[PDB]
Amino acid sequence: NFIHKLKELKQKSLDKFANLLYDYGGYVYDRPCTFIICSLICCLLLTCGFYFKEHEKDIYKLYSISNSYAYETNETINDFFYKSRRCFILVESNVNLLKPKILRELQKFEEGTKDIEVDLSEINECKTNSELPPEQSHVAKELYKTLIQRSEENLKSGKINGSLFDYSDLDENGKSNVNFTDYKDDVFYPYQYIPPMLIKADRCKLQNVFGDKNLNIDLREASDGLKKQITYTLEDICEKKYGDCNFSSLFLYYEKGNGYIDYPIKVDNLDFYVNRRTYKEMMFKGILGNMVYEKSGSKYIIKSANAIMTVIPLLNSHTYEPYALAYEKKLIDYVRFYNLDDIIQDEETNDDNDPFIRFHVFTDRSLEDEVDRISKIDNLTRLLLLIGVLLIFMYALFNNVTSVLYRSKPLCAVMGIFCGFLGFLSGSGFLYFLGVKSVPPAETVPFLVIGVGVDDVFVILNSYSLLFMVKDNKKRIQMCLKDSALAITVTTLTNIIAFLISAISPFYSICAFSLFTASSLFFGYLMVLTFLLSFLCIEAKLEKKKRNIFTGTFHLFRSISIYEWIHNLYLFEESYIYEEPKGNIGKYFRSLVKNYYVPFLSSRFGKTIVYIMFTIIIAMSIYGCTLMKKGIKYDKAFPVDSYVRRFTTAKIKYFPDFGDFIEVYYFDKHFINKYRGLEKLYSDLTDRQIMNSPKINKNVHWENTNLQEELINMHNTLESQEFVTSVANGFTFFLNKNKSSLRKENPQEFYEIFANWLKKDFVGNLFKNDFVFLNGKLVAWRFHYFQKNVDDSEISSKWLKACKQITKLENHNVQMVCFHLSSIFNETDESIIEVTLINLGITILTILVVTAYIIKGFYSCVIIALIIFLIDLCIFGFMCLCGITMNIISMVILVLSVGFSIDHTSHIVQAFSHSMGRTRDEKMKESLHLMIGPVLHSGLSTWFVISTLFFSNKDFTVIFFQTLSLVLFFSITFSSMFLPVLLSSFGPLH
Ligand SMILES: CC(C)CCC[C@@H](C)[C@H]1CC[C@H]2[C@@H]3CC=C4C[C@@H](O)CC[C@]4(C)[C@H]3CC[C@]12C
Ligand SMILES: CCN(CC)S(=O)(=O)c1ccc(-c2csc(Nc3ccc(C)c(C)c3)n2)cc1
Ligand SMILES: *[C@@H]1O[C@H](CO)[C@@H](O)[C@H](O)[C@H]1NC(C)=O
Ligand SMILES: *[C@@H]1O[C@H](CO)[C@@H](O)[C@H](O)[C@H]1NC(C)=O
Repeated sequence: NFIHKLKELKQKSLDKFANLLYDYGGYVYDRPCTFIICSLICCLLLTCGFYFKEHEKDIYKLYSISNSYAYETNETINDFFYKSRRCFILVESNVNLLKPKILRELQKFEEGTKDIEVDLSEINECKTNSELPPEQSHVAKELYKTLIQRSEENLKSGKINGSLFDYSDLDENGKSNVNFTDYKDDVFYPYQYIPPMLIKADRCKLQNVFGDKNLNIDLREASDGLKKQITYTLEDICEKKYGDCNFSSLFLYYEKGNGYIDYPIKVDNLDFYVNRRTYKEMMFKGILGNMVYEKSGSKYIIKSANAIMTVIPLLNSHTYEPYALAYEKKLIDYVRFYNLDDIIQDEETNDDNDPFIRFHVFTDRSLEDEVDRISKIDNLTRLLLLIGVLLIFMYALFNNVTSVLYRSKPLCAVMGIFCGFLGFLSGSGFLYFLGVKSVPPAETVPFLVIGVGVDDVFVILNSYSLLFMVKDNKKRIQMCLKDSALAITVTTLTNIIAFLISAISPFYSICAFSLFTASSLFFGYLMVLTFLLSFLCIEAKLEKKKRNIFTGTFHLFRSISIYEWIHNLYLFEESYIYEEPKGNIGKYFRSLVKNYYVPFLSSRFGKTIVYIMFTIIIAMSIYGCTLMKKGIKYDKAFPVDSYVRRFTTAKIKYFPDFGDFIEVYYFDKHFINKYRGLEKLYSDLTDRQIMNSPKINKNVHWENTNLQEELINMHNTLESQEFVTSVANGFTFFLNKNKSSLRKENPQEFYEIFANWLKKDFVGNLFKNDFVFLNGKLVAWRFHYFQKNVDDSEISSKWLKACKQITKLENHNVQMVCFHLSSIFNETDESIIEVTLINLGITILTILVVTAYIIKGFYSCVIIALIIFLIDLCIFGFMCLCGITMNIISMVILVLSVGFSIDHTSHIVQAFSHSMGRTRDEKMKESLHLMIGPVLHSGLSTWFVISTLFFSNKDFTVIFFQTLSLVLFFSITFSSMFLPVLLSSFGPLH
């Protein structure tokens, strides 16, 4: 019942679709020019949507997951801690930079950095046309006023008395829409600390940012010239150290006459030196690079150093967000354009090359700026696209031009390339009309689309090449379209399905890439059906009139089943319609396949050769699967010549120890929840469930001696790690300095002693900015440590996880969050495996269902599934073997590999099934002779368009090219060599 009825319905539907396409081709043949002009007009109207093109530049949006826990941690850190923007300025040289002349020049360079002036007209965030002051909640404003008043009063008083605070454990709700009464009695230590989330002042008023300048200007209500008159310098937005700017540079040694530039520098400690005159700290390890010293006379005498680093701290608050964002920009223009080669020319080098001195810069603005620059498509990508288009045009012309000119189809190939390009343009325009923003990966959308947009073309030509016997050109075109309609529709539908399923991934970059590719493929399919088919009709009319393109242009200026046919041909071979005419489209290639390749495959020697070769390939794939690596470094997304990558390379070169600045934070859950109230498919929610335990980070007694000893042991363990070079933990210093005083374990005593140590001690004065006390209880704190830089992301993620394990203190319900910039990318690399393993399964199931709906028989579907699984296994094994890691690009291409390879596999299998040969060998011969041309062409075209990406300056594009080339190579080999042999051996017969 079910088997009969479902198969009957399927066959009836397929036959009706074929007849509909037959009649559609018949209708198109009468109106080719009308279809051409209408399709072109529609494509241009859709392309007009490029005027609404937008780029997505947020790194979190592009690369992070939707519910990334790193995003939540960054939000918490910014809401409750005072971070400072850090501008790094590095200077490299094959010449030692410690000579007095170069030192004087670099001092002038630093003074120039200090002397940069920015006018208020450059503050793009105050343009008199924005709603920049959103409404802050009323209770928050009242609390901010009360807290600033209390901070002023406490700072004036300068007394620490924890006798009035309540030290009892908080309730589950935090007790001993939010009411101001609960918040109005909060006392914060240090007294100048107020939660940065509460500092929401009018950013466009100069009084809120520059009190000293005494100007009362509303930038949203000020003219452009009036704002341009007023200027500010570095000193107005720079973090202060004893009043002066808190510069971290070599020239702190010479400050206030402590040392002299001409004389050699002598320092009593190469790790932490305090300038006696200025009382300012300085770490020579972080400043100087390839440092060479003497260590004589109980001190260290530094002779040479081939690198110098300077760190400029800028205030990082809401009100100071734009101004710094302005100054940093100018700072970059001051560094990337600075030249001091004149002095360098004379001095002796290290590498014996021409002497050199290069300045590098890195800011928090730099990554966003580089992403913005990358978002626009560069000239190199356009040149590569042009070269790929030229290659595919040459290949198509070479295949479709033969000895006889009027039987050739060059115009069809050219218009097929044009159909691919127009489909890409129309799809991109439609999605821009829908509002989807263009991610940088979309730069690779054109190539791929063209690489697919030609495939259907070849298939149609194949059918039109096989129907030379039909004298009626209109009926010939109708039958050609009838034969090729199911194949073309299934191919495009499968590609669209694969890309749409890929678009489900949480990362917006992949979602946009897949959406653009799917829309472009759909519109390219429509263009193939109309624009290309009309040109096919025109060239068929010219062929019937026996005039080629040139003669036709001159005159215009003057003015039966194919399987049955191949079976009959092979039966006649056992001894007008059987023999192709001279100069046919695919005569020579089919002759080569039938005369040489088919006898090789049918021979026993060919079969055993193929079996041995593919056994070796599968074994190599398994061994590669054994060598599996995961993760890609983020900077690979940028070109090597970008100043960010150059700065990173240099830093790694001259400063191996100071690789990553990992920051470890502890937040009290009750405090965080109390102060947050003022603001008002994929289950890989990693690093979130652990931190949400009901009994963690709540009312932790820091006065406990056991907990302090555990903290000391944790610090020692963190120092013991090989990948950790230095640790800056103020809590450890406090505990080491004071042990007898803390024996009482009294919470009030602990609070008072910690406050006094922070307020009075020199090291405490340094660490004052890393601790938050509310109502006499330490509610949040932090420390930092440096991690060796490594080129492998997987080992870096392992180090971060080891650090998270070390910071865990389950005995006292304490776990500290470890954070870094690379944490987001590590989270993405950890989630990509699960995301891909889900998407691949969903894609495979859907594609198998779709192909089983169209493939005749059930055993053929099993063969197709086995071939698809083997192709995927080989692709993954060789991508692991070739050093490609399991990253976003490789995983997405692995997902799409099913949709790409199913086309060739289905072509060969359906050609085998529909044939009427008696033995398996005859059916294999017919299947090859019919559909080995299109299968080879549809892969060679895609690879020819893609190959130009091998020279792309962006490593992500290179990985894309490599993985796609592996996919295409394995699909072609398993569809043209392994599949025919497998069908000859065990293929179905009835
Ligand atoms: C002389 C002995 C007894 C004490 C000196 C200890 C040294 C190694 C410690 C104490 C103070 C520490 C600094 C305190 C604060 C900061 C700011 C932070 O953004 C980076 C780390 C940095 C710069 C720390 C580096 C290490 C440091 C300099
Ligand atoms: C550092 C901040 N970034 C995180 C890496 S990012 O802004 O999100 C970012 C991400 C990627 C690129 C990029 C350039 S070329 C490129 N080819 C590419 C081609 C095809 C596919 C499927 C993919 C994924 C990529 N992709 C550029 C920037
Ligand atoms: C703290 O305040 C209480 C309440 O007035 C007072 O009794 C105590 O002496 C104060 N402690 C100090 C050190 O001033
Ligand atoms: C504000 O008032 C009550 C009484 O003090 C307080 O307990 C509660 O937090 C608030 N009431 C609400 C939210 O209904």
